[PDB]
Amino acid sequence: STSVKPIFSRDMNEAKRRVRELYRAWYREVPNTVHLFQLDISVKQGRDKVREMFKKNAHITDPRVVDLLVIKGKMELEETIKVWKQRTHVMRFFHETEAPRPKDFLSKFYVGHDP
Amino acid sequence: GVRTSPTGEKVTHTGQVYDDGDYRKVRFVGRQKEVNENFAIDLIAEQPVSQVGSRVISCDGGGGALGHPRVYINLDKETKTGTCGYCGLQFRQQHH
Amino acid sequence: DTRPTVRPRNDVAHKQLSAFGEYVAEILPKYVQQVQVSCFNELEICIHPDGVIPVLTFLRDHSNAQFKSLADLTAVDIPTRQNRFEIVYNLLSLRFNSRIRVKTYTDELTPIESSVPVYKAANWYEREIWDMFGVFFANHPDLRRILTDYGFEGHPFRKDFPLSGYVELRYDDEVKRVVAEPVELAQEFRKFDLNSPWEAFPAYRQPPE
Amino acid sequence: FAYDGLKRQRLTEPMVRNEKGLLTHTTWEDALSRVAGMLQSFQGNDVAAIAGGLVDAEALIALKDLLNRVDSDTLCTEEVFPTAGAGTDLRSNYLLNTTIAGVEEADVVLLVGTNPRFEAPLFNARIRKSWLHNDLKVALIGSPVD
Amino acid sequence: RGEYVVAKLDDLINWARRSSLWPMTFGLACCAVEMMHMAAPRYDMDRFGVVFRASPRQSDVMIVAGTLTNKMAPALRKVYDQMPEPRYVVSMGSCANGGGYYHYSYSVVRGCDRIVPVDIYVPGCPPTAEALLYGILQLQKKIKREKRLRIWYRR
Amino acid sequence: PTVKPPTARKFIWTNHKFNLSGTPQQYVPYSTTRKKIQEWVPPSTPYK
Amino acid sequence: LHHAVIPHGKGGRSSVSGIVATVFGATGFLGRYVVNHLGRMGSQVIVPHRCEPYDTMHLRPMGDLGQIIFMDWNGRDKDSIRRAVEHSSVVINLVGREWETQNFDFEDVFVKIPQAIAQVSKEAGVEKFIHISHLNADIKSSSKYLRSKAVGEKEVRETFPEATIIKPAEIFGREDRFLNYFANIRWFGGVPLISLGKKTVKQPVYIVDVTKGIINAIKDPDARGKTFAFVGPSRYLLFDLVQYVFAVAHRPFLPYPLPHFAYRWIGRLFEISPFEPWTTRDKVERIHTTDKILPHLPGLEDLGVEATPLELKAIEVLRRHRTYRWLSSEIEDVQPAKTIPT
Amino acid sequence: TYKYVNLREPSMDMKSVTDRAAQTLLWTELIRGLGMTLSYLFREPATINYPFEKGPLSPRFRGEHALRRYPSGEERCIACKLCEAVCPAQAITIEAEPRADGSRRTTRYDIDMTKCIYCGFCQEACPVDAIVEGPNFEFSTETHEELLYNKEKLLNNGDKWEAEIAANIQADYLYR
Ligand SMILES: CCCCCCCCCCCCCCCCCC(=O)OC[C@H](COP(=O)([O-])OCC[N+](C)(C)C)OC(=O)CCCCCCCCCCCCCCCCC
Ligand SMILES: NC(=O)C1=CN([C@@H]2O[C@H](COP(=O)(O)OP(=O)(O)OC[C@H]3O[C@@H](n4cnc5c(N)ncnc54)[C@H](OP(=O)(O)O)[C@@H]3O)[C@@H](O)[C@H]2O)C=CC1
Ligand code: SF4
Ligand code: SF4
Ligand code: SF4
Ligand SMILES: [Zn+2]
Repeated sequence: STSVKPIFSRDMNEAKRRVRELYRAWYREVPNTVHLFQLDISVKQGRDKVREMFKKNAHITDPRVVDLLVIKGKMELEETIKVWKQRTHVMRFFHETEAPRPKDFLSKFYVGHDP
Repeated sequence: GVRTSPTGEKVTHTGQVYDDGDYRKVRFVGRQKEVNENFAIDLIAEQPVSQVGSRVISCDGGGGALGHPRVYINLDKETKTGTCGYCGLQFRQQHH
Repeated sequence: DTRPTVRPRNDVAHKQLSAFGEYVAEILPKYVQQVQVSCFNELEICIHPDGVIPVLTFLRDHSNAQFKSLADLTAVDIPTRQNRFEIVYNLLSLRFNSRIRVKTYTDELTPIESSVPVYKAANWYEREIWDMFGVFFANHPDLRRILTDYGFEGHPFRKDFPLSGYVELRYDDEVKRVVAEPVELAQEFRKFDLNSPWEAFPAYRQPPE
Repeated sequence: FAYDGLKRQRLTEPMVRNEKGLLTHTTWEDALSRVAGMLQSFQGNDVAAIAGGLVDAEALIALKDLLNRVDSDTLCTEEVFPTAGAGTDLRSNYLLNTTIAGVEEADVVLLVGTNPRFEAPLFNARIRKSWLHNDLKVALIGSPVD
Repeated sequence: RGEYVVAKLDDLINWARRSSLWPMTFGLACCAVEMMHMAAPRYDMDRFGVVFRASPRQSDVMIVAGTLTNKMAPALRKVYDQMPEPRYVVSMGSCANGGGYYHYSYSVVRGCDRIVPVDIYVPGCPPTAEALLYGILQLQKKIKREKRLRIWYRR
Repeated sequence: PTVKPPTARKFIWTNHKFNLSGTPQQYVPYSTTRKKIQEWVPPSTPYK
Repeated sequence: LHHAVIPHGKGGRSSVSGIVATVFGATGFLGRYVVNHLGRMGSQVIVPHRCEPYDTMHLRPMGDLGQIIFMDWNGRDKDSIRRAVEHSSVVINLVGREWETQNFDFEDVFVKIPQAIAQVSKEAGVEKFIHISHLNADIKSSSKYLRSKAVGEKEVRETFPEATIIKPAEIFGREDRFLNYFANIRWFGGVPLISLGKKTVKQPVYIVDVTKGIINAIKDPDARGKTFAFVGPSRYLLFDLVQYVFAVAHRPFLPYPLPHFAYRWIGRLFEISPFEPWTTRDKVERIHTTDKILPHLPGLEDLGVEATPLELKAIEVLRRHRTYRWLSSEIEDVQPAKTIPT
Repeated sequence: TYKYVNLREPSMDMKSVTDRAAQTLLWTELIRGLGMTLSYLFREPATINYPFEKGPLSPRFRGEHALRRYPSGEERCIACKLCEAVCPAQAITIEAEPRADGSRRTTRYDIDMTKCIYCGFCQEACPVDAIVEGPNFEFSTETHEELLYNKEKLLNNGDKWEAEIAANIQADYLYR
């Protein structure tokens, strides 16, 4: 039952090679993105965001799930490079208008009932 | 009928009226609160009771197919009037 | 056929489609798992997902089949199955004036061979299934979202995706752009419970567990 | 039919006493800082708590821990249960061990000093089902109640 | 007197603007059809002086006529910003007014007034061509009541 | 209506009104239900 | 709290924040940012306006249905003020011109009106009053604008003793009249500076920070009765500031000293304008006025706001003053301005 | 059966070749198109003089919603909520309770007119003809809030438009 059709990678070493390859492409593209879209962020900010998005999935261990995240990552890169996305779509990564939400118990207790 | 609060706001037929301290009455400043003035509870009370000569009478609201579904009202109780559950017309048995 | 209100039954077409169904199952026993015909005469071939290309090519190119047109390609989400997605191909044979349905299955992490080699109509249909159901098609000339907004996260047609989604859009004057915010509704969508507690169709009653 | 009580006489805001000695509305920050001030100053037996009828287990244990951290064991309930003997040490002492479902299997029921009709209406309804269908013999030591 | 003079110039510029409304050739869905029927011979919007021009730079009014999706929202805002001023927006139909019958959809903006300011709301699904024309004539009467120069004189 | 007049009812408006949007007579929406939850009113006596 | 002004929701558009605010002068630079932030969280905003309704349309998409309400008012009519505050729990005053008109002068807009708003706001039982003054307001300033700020600040503090008064430095942002003012001096060739701008130090503050501080001042009980000074993180010489603007805009910077008496005469000349003066004599004084250091007053960090550097938001304001050659230049291209170490 | 939209070949006699050359050289068929547009110039135009002249409508027209009364003046609506269930757009919000006299009546009857698709399913479902889509189609607003109708606005619509509404229901109820 544990035998499952592979998407691309036959193990987690082949999958992590594609993760690094995708990180290089995103790392190289950030300077062009900030230029073409005329973003007010710094190239350092954009690269810190790319790095951050890559740490959210750092706990994964399924080669097939890793491949899908890489497939979705490359799809997002194409929309940015070809400028299918717009400035509003690039700046949605930075959540600039969402007000900070409390993380601790007391601040969360005063506002409402959410856990 | 239409009553008013001490604040001056009209009270609707459902009894709604913003109370003295509610900020939501700011939506009427420079505009008006729309209250229908014909309270159906008042109008249905003005209708005369209909005297019938049978235990059971049927009401369809008037107008035939343009009224409500036809229903039958028992008029055995002589301490009250039979009431249509759809239109509110009242019926009474004529001491037969 | 003389009951004014009851759809008449076409026994001749049922027999022909039943015969052709056995025919496809005899020629391709390696992939065909089930064949059935409905009471309103629609033939279905249920196959293993490995047989998409062999089954679709045979139906397109066999001389007693000739299903040259792909009417539709879509997906159905059934969460209760381990293979939650049901991939459905609807094919039209202009030569014989027949339609056939081929169905297969997959899950979130399993690719399905892209059928662009058989029908060039499938290219956009598979992009749509990828976008709305998140089913990956291996060896697609270009697989990318087709219907959802750029950067949209999730696959809206999955039964476990919320109707109003997770994000809404507005124009924020501070940043002089359209921003995305978490979704709030001034009036929540009202869920109605409509199912009647009394059985309606005895012929479909399932056996007791 | 008592659920309509949930829409009347409801406490909806924290309240503290003002200078005139009247309850007045306030915020969570203020009220819980007044309670913490008095809680911290006092200690040991000077702190006590009484739990009411409709209090759930989570609120009970949370208050026991809080009072235990000032070193108070005075966690009391409005409902009295005799403490002499085993008391609450053994569960069997204060439980309906037979269970509601067991009433249907009993032969003789002795009710001591209780009107189960109004104290436990569905438990009483279970006695009558066993009375009816099993020929249960029921006896009562207490005031004669229908 | 100044108050007399500015009042009459305000009527002049008000008269010119309402008498020459040039909507953008902009339409999104079903309601674009009824908007076409308002330009058709029976109603002939052109006889009122209302002329469609494709360029946003040469347009006075945006008739938002159809469902606005999340994918389409930035484009709608963009062509609105590129309109010189004064510019007016007419919301046409339930989808544009409040999301209508896709109000609970994940991909729909619940009303174009989240994206752009709206001057007139035309109800219906679709509004009839005569209803949209009524909404246009209401925009004109709204423009007729502007007091730009009267407010400037007392500023 | 001069030849086939409309039916008369008491409640029917005797004076037609045109579109009042944009004026002080416009319609402002509001909830027509009354308050659901009644709040306890603390006693007004000085206790203790 | 009445049952209607109790917060509900998650602080979004359709939530209820519990704030009911009357915002005077909501149609200007600072007002639009204030109303945007109030509407984001679900507040009820009353926007009294003197102007044409067409000029308020940018405010309409700032709040959910019903939440933004508009009223007509006249700064000399107390009854119009009362209609607009009687239902509010906080009243914010952002009324002001940088120039004088035939009808309204600096005495009227910075003293007469704010005090009439303060008097009516207290009689109507408004809990919180927020007044915007100026960092450099002084009874002995050579800018009639700033002397009127000082006189009004005292009247407001006497009419509404619990008023929160906020004294901001000069505010920069996409509609500021501060960095846009300097970038528009290119239209006259060189940049006339008094003493070459070497004797003037400024501490500009970002608009969003001023807005964030105002919003917190409403929701913070401690802010009541206090005066705040909203200033930017860094202090710059006027020369270094104006040089930085021209570098971000990629414009040729040709500063030349101009004596105070002369540059006054230039101000008098532009005042003849019957519309909005490009510059006035008063604007000359304010720009060439060293921004005060008020250590005794609390600042943004007290209200919880982190001041935004001018070097992170200048391109945002000044990219539209570039030419096509330089539009795409990036935020890191230009040299940061030299900051006075304070 | 089928026909060929374009499967005819030209004749090659000298006269026909000359005729096509005169068509090519003298633009005959282009002149013919000018005659067609010229004929329209002298036709009466189809424009109507709106708002003085209106478009033709029928009794079934689905316009603005209204709440109706019985001839006595009592409300027809009985708070059955079938209009609310059938509504495809969930535009209707209803709350009900007993009235002082015990009648089953609504306390809330809201139609969100920017959700509504003007489909008329609600008037089909109503068993007492209480909710109708009226004949009015000219109720544009200058604000979104003016289109969220509550029970008072809807009762006023029925009172305003009852005279016409009843006449139209009289013309169509035998088809329903
Ligand atoms: C051949 C081609 C066609 C040519 C067409 C020629 C134009 C014909 C129409 C000219 C009419 C005037 C057009 C005004 C357009 C100005 C722009 C505009 O309207 O914006 C509103 C603005 C109002 O701006 P504002 O100051 O109120 O507000 C600006 C700030 N915001 C943007 C936030 C609103 O108008 C003006 O600012 C100036 C208008 C001046 C009008 C002309 C001067 C007044 C002359 C009469 C009164 C003078 C005193 C009394 C004299 C009595 C004795 C003589
Ligand atoms: N750099 C800055 O911008 C700084 C500003 N401030 C203060 O902040 C507050 C806001 O300034 P800002 O909003 O930027 O200036 P704006 O001119 O941008 O807006 C000022 C508001 O004042 C209103 N106003 C002016 N005169 C009158 C009047 N006579 N009657 C009624 N309304 C009037 C205007 O309304 P209309 O549009 O209808 O004329 C406008 O909405 C002002 O008090 C200003 O002094 C303090 C320090 C720095
Ligand atoms: S409002 Fe009605 S007609 Fe217009 S696009 Fe939406 S559904 Fe179609
Ligand atoms: S017309 Fe249709 S969409 Fe509108 S309220 Fe009636 S049922 Fe709902
Ligand atoms: S309008 Fe008609 S369908 Fe709707 S609740 Fe009233 S009686 Fe029922
Ligand atoms: Zn009846």
